[PDB]
Amino acid sequence: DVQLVESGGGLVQPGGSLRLSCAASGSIFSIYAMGWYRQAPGKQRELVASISSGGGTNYADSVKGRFTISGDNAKNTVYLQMNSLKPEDTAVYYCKREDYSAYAPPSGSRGRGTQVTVSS
Amino acid sequence: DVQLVESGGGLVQPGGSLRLSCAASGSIFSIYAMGWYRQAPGKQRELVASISSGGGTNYADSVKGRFTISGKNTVYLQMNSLKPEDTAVYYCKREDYSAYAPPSGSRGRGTQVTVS
Amino acid sequence: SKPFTVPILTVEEMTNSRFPIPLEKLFTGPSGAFVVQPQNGRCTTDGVLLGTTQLSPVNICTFRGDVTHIAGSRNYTMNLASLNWNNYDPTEEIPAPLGTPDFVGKIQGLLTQTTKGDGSTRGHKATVYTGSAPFTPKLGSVQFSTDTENDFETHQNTKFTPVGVIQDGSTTHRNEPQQWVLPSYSGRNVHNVHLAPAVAPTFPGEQLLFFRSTMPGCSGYPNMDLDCLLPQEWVQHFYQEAAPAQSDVALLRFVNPDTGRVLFECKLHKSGYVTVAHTGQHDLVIPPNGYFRFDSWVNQFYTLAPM
Amino acid sequence: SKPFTVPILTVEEMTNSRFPIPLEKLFTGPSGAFVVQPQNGRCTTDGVLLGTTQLSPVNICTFRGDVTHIAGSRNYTMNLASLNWNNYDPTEEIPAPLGTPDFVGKIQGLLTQTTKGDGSTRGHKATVYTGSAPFTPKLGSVQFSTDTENDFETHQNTKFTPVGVIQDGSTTHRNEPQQWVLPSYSGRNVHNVHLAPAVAPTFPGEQLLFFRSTMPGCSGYPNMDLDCLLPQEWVQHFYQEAAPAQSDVALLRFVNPDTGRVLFECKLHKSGYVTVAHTGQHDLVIPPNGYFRFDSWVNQFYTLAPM
Repeated sequence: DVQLVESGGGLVQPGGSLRLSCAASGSIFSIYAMGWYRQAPGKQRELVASISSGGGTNYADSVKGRFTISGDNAKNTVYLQMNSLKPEDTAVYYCKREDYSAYAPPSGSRGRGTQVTVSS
Repeated sequence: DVQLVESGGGLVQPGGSLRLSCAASGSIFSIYAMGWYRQAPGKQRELVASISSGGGTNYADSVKGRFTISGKNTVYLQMNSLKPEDTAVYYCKREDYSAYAPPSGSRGRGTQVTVS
Repeated sequence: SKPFTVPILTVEEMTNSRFPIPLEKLFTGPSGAFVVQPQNGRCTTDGVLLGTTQLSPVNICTFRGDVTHIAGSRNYTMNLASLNWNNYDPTEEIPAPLGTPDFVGKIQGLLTQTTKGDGSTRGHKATVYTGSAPFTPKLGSVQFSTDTENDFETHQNTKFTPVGVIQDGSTTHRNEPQQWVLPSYSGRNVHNVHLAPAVAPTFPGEQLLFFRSTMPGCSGYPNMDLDCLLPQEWVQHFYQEAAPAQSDVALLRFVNPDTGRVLFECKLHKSGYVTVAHTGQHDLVIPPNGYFRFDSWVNQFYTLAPM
Repeated sequence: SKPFTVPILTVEEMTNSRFPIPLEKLFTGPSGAFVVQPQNGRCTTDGVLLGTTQLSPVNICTFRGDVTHIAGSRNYTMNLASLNWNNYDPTEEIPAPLGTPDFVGKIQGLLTQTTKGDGSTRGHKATVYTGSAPFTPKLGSVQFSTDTENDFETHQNTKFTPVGVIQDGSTTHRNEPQQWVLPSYSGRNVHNVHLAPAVAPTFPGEQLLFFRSTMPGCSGYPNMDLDCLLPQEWVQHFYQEAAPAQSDVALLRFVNPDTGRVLFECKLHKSGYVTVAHTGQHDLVIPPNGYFRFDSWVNQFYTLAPM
């Protein structure tokens, strides 16, 4: 299967910034999508940002212009740069990867998640 | 590969009859054709008779009305009303067919048939 | 599972699934202003035919049956038979007979007939108005208008072969046909049934990808644009292969085999339509040898690169 | 090597390769009394198109180009363009433009035209006589006769869409079309070139197996029989798959999927035609769900059972 190693997160005051990173290893495929979902307690998960192997990216509306996702540094690693953070961004942020093939259904993996807290 | 064991053959009185049989084993396929060729000394090889897995049969003009082929992956040749001109080596031949590759041929050592 | 594929044919090598004419180009445009619900050229990727879709390109917008007319009129009522001349069963759970036109317009063609007894034959130019009240193919009858010379006989096999469309030249140019308006297959005041569903892009930056042809015009100033969701060869391919869909969306790359370069990527939805990442109306510029290639089963997490 | 297959479509699900109409039945008969050399529906099993054969069923027997009126006549001369409206090059090594009719007869259809500037359109009933002297598609021109005298414009895209065949004039009932007589693609004083070869059974007791349709008839008492060597869908399939032939002959079984039972067996020759073991004229009786299935690559040693 696929293992996702998350780094970053923590406490930040509003208007501050944080960088997350996620590295994938194991049985990864050349066609894929990677990114982050967030979930606060008592609420459903929501997409934050994702990037696809063909170069397409997707951002939730709430974070457009503030968050940037990229995959242009380390092998099989994506980064989320979160700028201008707001209290509503407080959540657990978890990395997600879908690995795709011409022969079988998509295989999803997800990280443990890291708490992001925007306060004061 | 495919192995063909031939039976029958030998010396025959003219006007007589002989029965040949050929059994195939090994890497055989469900669609095939089997039969016999003969070669007399100083003569061109000729088809005698063949039978296909779908039941189609082919006979040399030279043996029509005299020879019968029938087909377990064994075929039988009934040779009747033998004449001295039928004297030859008779070789069993098999073609094994598939949807994936060209036909694969196997042939027996052959048996001498002598009519005199 | 049996591996899914799409045909390796170029756009120009393929056929429109909504009229018996070749494809010419690829088009993308916003479709919010209208309902995209064609019933021809509807097939799932794993080979399930939908709406009125059938396999044969030449059968599309044809009609077969016998005809009757009131003495002295140029209009004929055809009582529909099936594609193979058997009885047409109105209770089958389809919108209308297979291959019925799925747009409101005036379709012109030739109506031909053979007398079974002596093999004498006749033909006339003829038009069917699919927006008219006597257009009731679901009920098993449609009306054709002619300008006759040798009247059609009753109880003889009669065929309509479509050629083109017409428009009333005294009226605003290209106001018909209306390719995205479904006819009322059972006539006035009766709802269509068993329709293949409408299709639309769901995600931001997505638009439908249309396979486009130019319908021949036989009179006036018709709108000759005809867009289908799937080429007829794709319908034929999926039906034969019947490869299980491993997800809701197959990722296709449109490739130039000369250079090996991918022009754009697109999503073929399992329900049988294609989307691309573009906003606005655009005629795609493609190399003549370009073709679609299936690369993976993806899902909603995968975002198409801008086209 | 890539595994050869034939399409799993039924006969009635497939299209004639020589005229844009559905197949109806299978026919076998002796073919010694004539030369069987059709140029449409010619394809090798590994996908090499031959003669005038092209991929699209709707393009068969169509013509495209610009037209000029012949003075004092109801006739028009079409200067031929390609399927994509580009120029037709006569120096290409083919018998005639792809899709040109490969039989001598009178084909009736609709000639339609659009004016580029304003999108005005016109259409008229039209006939092409493929046995006539101005039938010179190889040289890039053919003649059409209409009932109009004054309507088509010069230098505008004009299309002929075939519908049916007619019999009239100097011929007797059912003496035309002659489906096995090739037109002279370059006219009277020039022999045909680059023809797909004539085909005949080689083994004793074998006959050609024909895929048969009934051409629509538009006037008179035509011979409406049309036989093709390969369904158009087979041509399309072989072209796409391009599976290398592993022998001269593919053994096909015609199977009933309802019972799983084989009806008969036949030989598909790699040069693109089918033979069966039968003597005499015979319309095959086949179940509605029957189809061909490729079972093995065989050779001359394999004898077909009499059907």
